[PDB]
Amino acid sequence: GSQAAHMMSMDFEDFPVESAHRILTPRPTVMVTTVDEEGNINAAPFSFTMPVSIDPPVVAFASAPDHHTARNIESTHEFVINITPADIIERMWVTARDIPAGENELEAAGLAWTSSRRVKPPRIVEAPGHLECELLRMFEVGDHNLITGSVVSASVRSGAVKEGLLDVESVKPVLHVGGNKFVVGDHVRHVE
Amino acid sequence: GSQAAHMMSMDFEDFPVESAHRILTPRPTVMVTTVDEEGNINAAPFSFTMPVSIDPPVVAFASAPDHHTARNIESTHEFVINITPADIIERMWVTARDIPAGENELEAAGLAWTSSRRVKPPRIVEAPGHLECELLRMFEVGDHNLITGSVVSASVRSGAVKEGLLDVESVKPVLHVGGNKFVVGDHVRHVE
Ligand SMILES: Cc1cc2nc3c(=O)[nH]c(=O)nc-3n(C[C@H](O)[C@H](O)[C@H](O)COP(=O)(O)O)c2cc1C
Ligand SMILES: Cc1cc2nc3c(=O)[nH]c(=O)nc-3n(C[C@H](O)[C@H](O)[C@H](O)COP(=O)(O)O)c2cc1C
Ligand code: NI
Ligand code: NI
Ligand code: NI
Ligand code: NI
Repeated sequence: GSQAAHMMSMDFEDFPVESAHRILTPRPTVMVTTVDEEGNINAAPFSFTMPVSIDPPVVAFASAPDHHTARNIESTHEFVINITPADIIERMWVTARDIPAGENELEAAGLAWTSSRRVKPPRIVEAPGHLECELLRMFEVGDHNLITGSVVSASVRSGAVKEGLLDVESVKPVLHVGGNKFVVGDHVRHVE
Repeated sequence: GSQAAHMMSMDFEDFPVESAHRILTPRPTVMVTTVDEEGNINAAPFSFTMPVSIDPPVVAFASAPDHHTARNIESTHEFVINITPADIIERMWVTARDIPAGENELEAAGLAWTSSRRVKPPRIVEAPGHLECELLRMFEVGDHNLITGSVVSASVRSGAVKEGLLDVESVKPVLHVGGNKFVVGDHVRHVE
């Protein structure tokens, strides 16, 4: 092997495969909003998320199949991904509490919501960026449901975009490390 | 609507749906290694990635179908996800150059690799965390291929784990904002 490879031959440790998600971090933490058939708003944070296709715009996120978010999407086929700025990190955290079905956790979080342009579920006012999505497919994978969706509409808060990109320095997106540990992503470093 | 919703009724702007991935940021940037049938090592960075299932461990990442990474997985059905620490950000960036097929971009990047425990493709020495994966499914989605994989093995560098989580403070994982802009995720903030 290469000399570098040779001297590190002992620097590695086996790590539990069921803790794999803890190595693939930090991850963007988003609040996903949905509605049930009665129109009740539901909101919850998710950190297993990622874009999939640029054009057509298709995004994805993984949810436990039992979550209100999972079940609402299965029945109303829509959801809005809301970016989480650090200024409301404690509030998004509250939206994770196990609030009764049909109840809007945005209320208990002291967050506000406004209508979306193309879908039923709302956009969170405090969120600087929103991705209005239409269900594509809900593939079941292990203990989660891989949910992909077509982005039919996108909106941003004034000043949240810098040169076409999310103005992280301003927005300071919340990233999940694991448990109650997070990373505020306001550290811009260009490669050039 | 709520008073908060009312005063923000004009604070939002429509945003191109084909720029949706730019709102869902910053994202973990990983170098995925694979091999072709001849055993040639290939390495490339990806920022559309996310865990999917915790147990069984299933991870995912999106790649252009034409990439060497996509084609290698299709033929050898394996790949290793390698976390990118900020100390080699310029080097991982080089692995993105359009190096000829069959050529190992790790070499041109001045990076080293060592054998994996369960799969053919290698683990990058400079990477503090590795996820050895076996292809699960390569669902085509728009202009990308959603690739999921079973994590058959995981390994970390000594000191890269703090209380079961990726020691971001030490590792300083590289997060992609878009283009050549990144975020070093070494800003731990607990919610409590
Ligand atoms: C930062 C953070 C990230 C989370 N990410 C996920 C995730 O990716 N997938 C998931 O299934 N649950 C995730 N959760 C847990 C859910 O938010 C939680 O189970 C919530 O009660 C679900 O609400 P619902 O039943 O109204 O959908 C996360 C929680 C927090 C605090
Ligand atoms: C920070 C960063 C993130 C990237 N993320 C992705 C991604 O998620 N999906 C993708 O298809 N290409 C992505 N790319 C581009 C590929 O790395 C690039 O096309 C590379 O040449 C692919 O190599 P391959 O053909 O050897 O697989 C990214 C590049 C950089 C610098
Ligand atoms: Ni709920
Ligand atoms: Ni429908
Ligand atoms: Ni290549
Ligand atoms: Ni095979």
